[PDB]
Amino acid sequence: IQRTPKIQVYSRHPAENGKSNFLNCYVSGFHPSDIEVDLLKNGERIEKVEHSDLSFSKDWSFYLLYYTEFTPTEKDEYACRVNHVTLSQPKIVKWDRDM
Amino acid sequence: GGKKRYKL
Amino acid sequence: GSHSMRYFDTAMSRPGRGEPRFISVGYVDDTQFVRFDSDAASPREEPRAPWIEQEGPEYWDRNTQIFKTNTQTDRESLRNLRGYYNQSEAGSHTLQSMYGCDVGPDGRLLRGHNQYAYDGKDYIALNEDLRSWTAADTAAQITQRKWEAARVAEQDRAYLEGTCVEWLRRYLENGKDTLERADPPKTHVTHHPISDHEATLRCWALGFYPAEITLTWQRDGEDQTQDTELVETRPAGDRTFQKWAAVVVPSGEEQRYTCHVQHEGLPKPLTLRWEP
Repeated sequence: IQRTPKIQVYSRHPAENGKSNFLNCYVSGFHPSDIEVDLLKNGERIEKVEHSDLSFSKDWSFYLLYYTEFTPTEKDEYACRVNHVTLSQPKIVKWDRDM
Repeated sequence: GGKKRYKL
Repeated sequence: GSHSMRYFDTAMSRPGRGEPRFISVGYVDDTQFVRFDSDAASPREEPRAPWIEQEGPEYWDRNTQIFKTNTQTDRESLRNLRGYYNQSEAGSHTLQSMYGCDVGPDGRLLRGHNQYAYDGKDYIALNEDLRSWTAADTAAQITQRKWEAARVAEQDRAYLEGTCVEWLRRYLENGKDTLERADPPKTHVTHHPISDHEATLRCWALGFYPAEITLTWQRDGEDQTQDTELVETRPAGDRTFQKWAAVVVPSGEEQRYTCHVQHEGLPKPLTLRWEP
């Protein structure tokens, strides 16, 4: 069977404009494991993006944390673009500093 | 430490 | 009980793109300590936690060998699986393994685990008695017969009751400053007006470890389960987790709402309210 990824974009620490932090994109609840995740800065792909080792939950669905160091500002828009076999086209989730 | 598993 | 060691192995075939990829990550509770990937330039069991680095060369070699062997065995099982289900050689399939033991505060075996899933569906599992199997279907029953004939459950039990519990106890001792330390959540309630008529009250829990936590919103002391939006506990990236629960409330009624936080690093569960 196939399960579509749940996606959460958020910072490691409460965002403060000008203070260095980490932008996280946590994709979970998906199956099979092949997934493509990009962290976006104003529509552009960030190249310095690492990720956790593939693991899965008790229900067998996979989860991965993608992250990058970033300095939030008032103007910059950040997002997470995710593609998986369950999705027609890449799903983009915008970072909401309060979520 | 892991274990050597068996073929299904 | 209080601790678990668990290995999560994933084997995925990819016809036309090489042999099935195998990855195995080991965890003590919500802390990863090792990984192995057959796709690494030189596959070997490697440390993903500080306290495991002290293990000697012999430890790393033996586990590297165990995982190279499991890589080969899962490749053989994926081939068998394809036959059990009359599937073609052209599709990609996944075999996952989840195995380990849980120990109580006294360090004694609470329970062992050894189960498998094929393409995201439970396939076969060693029962809690560590002696019998539950097969999900007729293909798994083939695996069951074979394991029963080879008396596989006896070996698994010997690993789960001895070797496994011994390693976990050793890891717990070596990494006690983090593994045995519960970091309580830092909590607060935010308020976001939606319109003149409603506002969102979001209750936050951040920086906690382990991941297990319960956040609930009550209105007039009554749980709002059906009306509460709860996000999945997510890793902050520094070993800790985060979570929030939100409720849309009528403007002016915010004080009728209370968030309750339960976490093992908390002496007593918290009750919070939006403080303007």
